[PDB]
Amino acid sequence: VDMYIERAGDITWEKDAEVTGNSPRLDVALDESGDFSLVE
Amino acid sequence: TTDGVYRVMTRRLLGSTQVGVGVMQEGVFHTMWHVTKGAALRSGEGRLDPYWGDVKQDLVSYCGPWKLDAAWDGLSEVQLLAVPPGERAKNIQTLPGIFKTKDGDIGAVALDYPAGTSGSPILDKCGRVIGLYGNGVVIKNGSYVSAITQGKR
Amino acid sequence: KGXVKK
Repeated sequence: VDMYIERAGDITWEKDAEVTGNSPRLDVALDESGDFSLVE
Repeated sequence: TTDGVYRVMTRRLLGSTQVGVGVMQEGVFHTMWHVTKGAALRSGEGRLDPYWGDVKQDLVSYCGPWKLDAAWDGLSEVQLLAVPPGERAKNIQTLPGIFKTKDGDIGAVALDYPAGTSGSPILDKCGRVIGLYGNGVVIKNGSYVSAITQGKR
Repeated sequence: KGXVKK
């Protein structure tokens, strides 16, 4: 398994970018393996 | 190997698959633990070995310690600089929500991209990397929400 | 998530 990296761009903020997505407020737990889950 | 955003690719005997994305800053490569699981990375001719990682934070750094320390201000819109497999980098702006946990609140972005976009940087208005995309949850309707995952410098 | 977490 050859894992390798390749450059994809410069890190910059884009003026007048498209805006999408809501702003959810979620109760969550994080386990020791790094998995987030919803608190029922 | 200069500063910038990079695809993390794998290949065997045939074509290549994009398994993630990461950030080169101050000579250190930053991605999510689940992208590489600590495997060495080829960069042109050289080998980058993992230097630090944390499975619970889901982060890994190569060549040196974690360098990214900008923090979401808890108020402003952010941009995901998504680098999806097979597509050029693109910016998506959003107002984060919040993962409320027993250990405090974490900004979270309700943006859904393929698995190999994991590690794409999330930016503040100055272009600083306030975290990486791709460790998150699905809600009842199936929609995906990612933490803004930031390490400690 | 293309998968449910990552």
